[PDB]
Amino acid sequence: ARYTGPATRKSRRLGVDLVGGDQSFEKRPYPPGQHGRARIKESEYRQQLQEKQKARFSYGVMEKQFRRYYEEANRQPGKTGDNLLRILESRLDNVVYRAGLARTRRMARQLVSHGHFLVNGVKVDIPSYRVSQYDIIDVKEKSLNTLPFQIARETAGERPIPSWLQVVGERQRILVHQLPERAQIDVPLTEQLIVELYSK
Amino acid sequence: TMTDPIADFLTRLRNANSAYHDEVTLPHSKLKANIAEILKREGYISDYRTEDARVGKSLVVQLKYGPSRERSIAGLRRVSKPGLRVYAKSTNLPRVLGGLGVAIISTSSGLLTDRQAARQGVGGEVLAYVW
Amino acid sequence: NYIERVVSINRVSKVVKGGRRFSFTALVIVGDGKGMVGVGYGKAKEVPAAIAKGVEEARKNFFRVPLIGSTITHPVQGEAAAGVVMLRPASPGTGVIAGGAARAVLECAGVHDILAKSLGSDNAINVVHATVAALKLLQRPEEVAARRGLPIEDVAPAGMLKARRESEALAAAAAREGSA
Amino acid sequence: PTIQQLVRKGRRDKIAKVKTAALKGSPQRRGVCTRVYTTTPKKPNSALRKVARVKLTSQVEVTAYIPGEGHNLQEHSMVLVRGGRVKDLPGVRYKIIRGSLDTQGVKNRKQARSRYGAKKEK
RNA sequence: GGUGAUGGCCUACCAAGGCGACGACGGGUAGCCGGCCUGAGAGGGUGACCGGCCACACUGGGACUGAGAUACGGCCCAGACUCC
RNA sequence: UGUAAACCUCUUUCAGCACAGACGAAGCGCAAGUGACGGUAUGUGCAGAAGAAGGACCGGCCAACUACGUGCCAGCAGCCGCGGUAAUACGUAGGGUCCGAGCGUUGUCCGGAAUUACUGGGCGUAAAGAGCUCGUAGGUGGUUUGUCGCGUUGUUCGUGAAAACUCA
RNA sequence: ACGCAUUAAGUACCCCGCCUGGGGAGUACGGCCGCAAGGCUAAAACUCAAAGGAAUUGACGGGGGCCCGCACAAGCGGCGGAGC
Ligand SMILES: [Mg+2]
Ligand SMILES: [Mg+2]
Ligand SMILES: [Mg+2]
Ligand SMILES: [Mg+2]
Ligand SMILES: [Mg+2]
Ligand SMILES: [Mg+2]
Ligand SMILES: [Mg+2]
Ligand SMILES: [Mg+2]
Ligand SMILES: [Mg+2]
Ligand SMILES: [Mg+2]
Ligand SMILES: [Mg+2]
Ligand SMILES: [Mg+2]
Ligand SMILES: [Mg+2]
Ligand SMILES: [Mg+2]
Ligand SMILES: [Mg+2]
Ligand SMILES: [Mg+2]
Ligand SMILES: [Mg+2]
Ligand SMILES: [Mg+2]
Ligand SMILES: [Mg+2]
Ligand SMILES: [Mg+2]
Ligand SMILES: [Mg+2]
Ligand SMILES: [Mg+2]
Ligand SMILES: [Mg+2]
Ligand SMILES: [Mg+2]
Ligand SMILES: [Mg+2]
Ligand SMILES: [Mg+2]
Ligand SMILES: [Mg+2]
Ligand SMILES: [Mg+2]
Ligand SMILES: [Mg+2]
Ligand SMILES: [Mg+2]
Ligand SMILES: [Mg+2]
Ligand SMILES: [Mg+2]
Ligand SMILES: [Mg+2]
Ligand SMILES: [Mg+2]
Ligand SMILES: [Mg+2]
Ligand SMILES: [Mg+2]
Ligand SMILES: [Mg+2]
Ligand SMILES: [Mg+2]
Ligand SMILES: [Mg+2]
Ligand SMILES: [Mg+2]
Ligand SMILES: [Mg+2]
Ligand SMILES: [Mg+2]
Ligand SMILES: [Mg+2]
Ligand SMILES: [Mg+2]
Ligand SMILES: [Mg+2]
Ligand SMILES: [Mg+2]
Ligand SMILES: [Mg+2]
Ligand SMILES: [Mg+2]
Ligand SMILES: [Mg+2]
Ligand SMILES: [Mg+2]
Ligand SMILES: [Mg+2]
Ligand SMILES: [Mg+2]
Ligand SMILES: [Mg+2]
Repeated sequence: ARYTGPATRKSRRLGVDLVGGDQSFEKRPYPPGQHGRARIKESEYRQQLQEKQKARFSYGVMEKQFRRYYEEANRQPGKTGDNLLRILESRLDNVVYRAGLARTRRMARQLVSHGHFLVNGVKVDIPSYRVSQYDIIDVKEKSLNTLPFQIARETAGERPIPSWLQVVGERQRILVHQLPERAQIDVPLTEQLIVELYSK
Repeated sequence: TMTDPIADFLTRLRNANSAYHDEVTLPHSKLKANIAEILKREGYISDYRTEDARVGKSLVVQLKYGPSRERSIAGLRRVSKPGLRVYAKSTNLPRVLGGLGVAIISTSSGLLTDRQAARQGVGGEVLAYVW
Repeated sequence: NYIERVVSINRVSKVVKGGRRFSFTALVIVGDGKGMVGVGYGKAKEVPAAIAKGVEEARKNFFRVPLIGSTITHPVQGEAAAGVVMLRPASPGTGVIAGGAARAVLECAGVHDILAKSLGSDNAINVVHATVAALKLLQRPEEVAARRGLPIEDVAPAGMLKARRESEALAAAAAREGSA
Repeated sequence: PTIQQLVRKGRRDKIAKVKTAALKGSPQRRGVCTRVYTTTPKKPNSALRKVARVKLTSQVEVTAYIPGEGHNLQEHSMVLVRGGRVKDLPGVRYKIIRGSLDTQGVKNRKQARSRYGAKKEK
């Protein structure tokens, strides 16, 4: 199941922008609640939980399968933090969101659930696809005729496509080439506290 | 009862390092001589020697200290002792200070350092963890 | 840029003829992020003064711990004060794992991969004392070779030799990036 | 302890101080009430609580604590019992779930409804 | 003498010994193991399923059949249970 | 409370209704045919945001606070402890937190427990050296001269079932 | 921690006794010894969420040294008797 309640509540309580263009946040950064002014006592667990929640709702990932993320990252021989960030950025949802074919990660998930795309010529209608390397992601004719996808493809003029990701032309073919690196990704927050909380 | 000459020698070395001595006198033995071989070639004892005494041959140990008075050997603990004896396989050779230390291993060739044993693939009994 | 982390604000009281007099004492650690550790514990009559004295004490009492890459060199048996603490360098991304005071001091020092496990009498002050003692008990391979009259290749394993080489290259790249 | 002593004697681990003797290792036992009465907690906390003496399928006579605010329990009422300590009552070590068998959850509850077994509003 | 096969498997006679404090025999517990849970680790717990073995077939015994019987729905006897 | 809500556009996965529709069978027959699962899995169409969210916690540990109602009662509760009229700890409300088609309670087992201390405990008083000796068995050995190598590691092929874990 | 500080609690080595929160209780049952008083070996249940160690300041002490006040002693005059 996904989140059906308000989405701006998340940013308001979290104290940082999630989508990026929040007028309501900039109008009132204080987290909701009749006591959004009470001073918050320092707590290492508190901050670890804060970081965990922010990352989880930022990526739309469910709690259990993101624990699965963390354990899988431990399993891989590389460093746990960058392994986790790699495996969570590999999400087809994040791929479409950051390739300019989805305005928001939630909309990418909605479209994938609708099943309007072809991956390597095989129909797929699952959000959490594992986008390997060298792969190719397509979009099919009914998706093309769909209006909002057209708008997104002409609106992909935001923060430019990251290094390993790129779009080749009007058909919007997305292909990944090399290994994303933490420094170039510059995904926000620090994996230190996430790994600490899950190693608790 | 001098029921562990190796332990007594190592205790004398560390105690002399603590008391800031220069020479330590001990009864001489073949095991003492070869262990001195090991430590001197590793560079922990400035130099040993074997002399003659009233009854039996002995040995004197010459240590070094770091240029700023620094102690040469920080800690000394025996591992394989009468009663509790410890051995190791070719793969499970002990690691001391992540390689920064030297563990004295008895292998077929004799007593060689941890790196020598690891490169040769041979193993045996680890004598003392010297740091 | 320096780091200050509140670890333990405590309430104390003293008794004289009229009754009980309450008091405050606090402990705080300061570090630069490259391996400089500073602790300060002080008493005061209220939280702001206590923190001020703690920061002053931390600035006064400093220390420098040579780190390798982004992790400690070898495992440290931190025995002192009343607690027992052991440390183990870690691989990257794993983080610096320990208890409260241990993490306070370590994140102040700036490390990012280490393992620690408090082994009895975890009182924060004694724990921090033991962490500092262990941290100062570390050894630098270059100085070890210098003392033993032995050279770097023969003293230090090839693994950490390559690790130090890569760390040096990364530091040079960072310096070039900053200067440019 | 020297190594020879260790070999001679063997190392004995702690024997577990098992709590909740009644269920004999079970997560649940069913019982029938024998009496309903009241008792006064220890000195630090004074009150008038409601405790029930129940016969168990395991034939053990142990009191149980009555949750909530109102109850419909009269002598000879089949009940369900769970495990839990109680500090105010020294001779009490069991609760009595509400909303099962003949014990229903106290009416007028909407917060923490699940713990006491109450239905929704409509 | 007996067993598909050596052997107190069974019989007769000789000798008094054998097992015992590096725990006999006694008592309570319980199918063993590859494994499952935990733990960095050693280690602790534990034996769900699958699987490798063991033992059981209302309770106690015995034997026939054959290359193959603890013979579950094969046999006989005794007790209990139910029924004609 | 809240971009929440109604609102204007959209796709409508999955359920609903229909069409096509597999393989699971170089398998068997000297026969022409052999599929329960299932007329399902799976594709293609039809109208519709239309059929779809709850549970625990919010005194410190412990990320989540305020007012309303009774005040040593009625009660909470994991330990500390919370009510003797103005409770962030009871109940009600809102608001917030965690989680989520599952959410809590309970109970068994490991952990932190280095709280049975081999790794890796202590013995002055906190719990512990017996009251002190000789000394059997066991446990242990002050030196070098000598072989057999049974303690030992040394390597070569030679066993370690499948299944489970770790790598691709 | 008080403290030990070569006649160690230091740094080691070899062996042996012993302990794992407080009551219960070194007691109940049992075995052994004793002529006995009792001794030796050594339990569980239930209850408590603390008991204990060295040390900091108070407070107090029919504990010590140095100090001061109609505090005591030496004086007058008094109230507690009666009415008011
Ligand atoms: Mg963990
Ligand atoms: Mg010799
Ligand atoms: Mg040892
Ligand atoms: Mg020590
Ligand atoms: Mg000291
Ligand atoms: Mg402790
Ligand atoms: Mg603790
Ligand atoms: Mg014969
Ligand atoms: Mg025989
Ligand atoms: Mg015969
Ligand atoms: Mg059996
Ligand atoms: Mg196993
Ligand atoms: Mg472990
Ligand atoms: Mg273990
Ligand atoms: Mg088993
Ligand atoms: Mg099988
Ligand atoms: Mg099986
Ligand atoms: Mg077999
Ligand atoms: Mg049978
Ligand atoms: Mg049979
Ligand atoms: Mg049968
Ligand atoms: Mg039958
Ligand atoms: Mg077919
Ligand atoms: Mg065919
Ligand atoms: Mg489909
Ligand atoms: Mg369809
Ligand atoms: Mg609650
Ligand atoms: Mg909180
Ligand atoms: Mg809180
Ligand atoms: Mg009130
Ligand atoms: Mg409440
Ligand atoms: Mg809420
Ligand atoms: Mg546990
Ligand atoms: Mg221990
Ligand atoms: Mg004592
Ligand atoms: Mg004693
Ligand atoms: Mg005695
Ligand atoms: Mg050989
Ligand atoms: Mg071989
Ligand atoms: Mg083999
Ligand atoms: Mg295989
Ligand atoms: Mg595993
Ligand atoms: Mg002494
Ligand atoms: Mg001692
Ligand atoms: Mg006890
Ligand atoms: Mg006793
Ligand atoms: Mg007796
Ligand atoms: Mg006795
Ligand atoms: Mg004391
Ligand atoms: Mg004093
Ligand atoms: Mg007078
Ligand atoms: Mg008068
Ligand atoms: Mg008068």
